[PDB]
Amino acid sequence: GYGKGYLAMFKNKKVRFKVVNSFPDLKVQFVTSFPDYKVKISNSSSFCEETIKIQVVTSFPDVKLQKVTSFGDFEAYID
Repeated sequence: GYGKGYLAMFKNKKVRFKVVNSFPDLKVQFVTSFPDYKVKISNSSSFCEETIKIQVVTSFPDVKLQKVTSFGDFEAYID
């Protein structure tokens, strides 16, 4: 579906990550180093620009994301 550069649209924005097991928009692997993007996980569902379905994987993701508590590329509320 989406590519590695899709999330770049949401720089300093907030999206909603919908966890799925089949037909995701993005296969996502969570890392602690060398990500494609740094993401700040939100506790609020407010002000989400868009719903993106993500499947958590351990190999061959579409994007690698690093959870951070500050200075993220974008925000995400996990559903």
